[PDB]
Amino acid sequence: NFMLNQPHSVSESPGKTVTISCTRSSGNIDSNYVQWYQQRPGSAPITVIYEDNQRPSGVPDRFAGSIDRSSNSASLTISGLKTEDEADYYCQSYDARNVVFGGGTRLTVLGQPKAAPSVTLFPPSSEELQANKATLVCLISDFYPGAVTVAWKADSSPVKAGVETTTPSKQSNNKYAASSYLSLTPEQWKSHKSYSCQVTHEGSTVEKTVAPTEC
Amino acid sequence: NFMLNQPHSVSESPGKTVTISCTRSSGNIDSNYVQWYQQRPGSAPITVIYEDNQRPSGVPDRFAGSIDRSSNSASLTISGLKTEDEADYYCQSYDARNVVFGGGTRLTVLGQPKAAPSVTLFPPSSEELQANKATLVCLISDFYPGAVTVAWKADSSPVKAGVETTTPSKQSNNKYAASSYLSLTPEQWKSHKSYSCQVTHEGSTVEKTVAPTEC
Ligand SMILES: CCN(CC)c1ccc2c(C)cc(=O)oc2c1
Repeated sequence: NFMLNQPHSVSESPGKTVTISCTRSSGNIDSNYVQWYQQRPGSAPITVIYEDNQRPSGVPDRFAGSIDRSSNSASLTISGLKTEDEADYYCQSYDARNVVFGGGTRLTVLGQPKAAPSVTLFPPSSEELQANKATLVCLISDFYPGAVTVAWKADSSPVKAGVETTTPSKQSNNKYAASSYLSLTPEQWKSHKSYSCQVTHEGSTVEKTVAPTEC
Repeated sequence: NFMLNQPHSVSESPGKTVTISCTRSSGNIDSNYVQWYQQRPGSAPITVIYEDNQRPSGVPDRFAGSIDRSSNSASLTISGLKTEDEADYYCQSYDARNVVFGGGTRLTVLGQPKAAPSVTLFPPSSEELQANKATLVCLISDFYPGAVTVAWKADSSPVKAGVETTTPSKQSNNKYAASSYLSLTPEQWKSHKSYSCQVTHEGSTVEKTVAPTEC
């Protein structure tokens, strides 16, 4: 066997250049092709470089593979660093008797801008009420940093039972989303004037309110 | 070029045997070697099978690769399941320079009883409609294992554009929750007779449907 050795983590601001190295422990780096893979948390990996320095279509030209024979290493160079480049990066080569991966490098993009959540509150449907259940959901999307706290109200009073809120996950736009859901009986839903979801993010609060409908 | 289609998830209890398939869409499965990679969450991938059925040294013989020409598929069979086997598994092959990866399969080693998700589908809120948005939300709660796939339809046509699904989150009852949201325009929403959210979990595909109205 041989090993591919990568730094554990690198941290840089947007717009800068980052270099991630991949040093072969034994045998020459050039005796087999080196691939690079990018993996965002929550997603499968993608190929960003194959055959040392070839870029698949759709991969931005900011990504460049190279080989340095004197340091017995391969490098992935990302110029013009963007928020979307925050990921784990893995180099990969062959032992002939095996496919071998580097240990992975976490690339942190520092200084991502703050983004307030979009908050949308949905009442229980007819169909759900007809099945003798009542759930409210408060959708909280497109926010950064990825921490919120949620409070529910029945009329103006705090609800302290039947609340769950999901752990925030980064979505395809590189911001977080979550939902808070409140489980009620149909009778609870109908015996109040309204329910409200109040979302606090970075010290600012957003409130939405829904009421039982009338035809 | 061809696709390698894996099931999204499999599960079994410790000590049991599990099988993961990898079906090639076009061409002949045996025309090129198949690799299988194991990736535990937040870790580097490792090769468990190369060249259809060769096991690297250090990989237990619990792991076995096979090829079925009749179904044009490769399988990974894991016997004597252990809790450290819980990971995403990917098959991989090629035609010429085109390297093809499967989508990945989550293997859960059951840590608690299976639980079928509650699936609740919400049409757009009144407040967001009077703001040029129409979001649908499919709430998926109380499920174990914490692996689901979600698919949306407009009338009968598959819809991929505008879909985001959160990473399943372990809630206070020790079961998972997530939400899938489909971001439409109001005119998109009105231009169909219905939308459907299909949720696949542990061998079943459940479905909820919603239709526009005024009240
Ligand atoms: C980093 C290597 N691995 C196995 C974990 C993977 C897994 C899946 C893919 C897919 C789907 C496309 C790809 O280009 O590279 C991958 C690479």
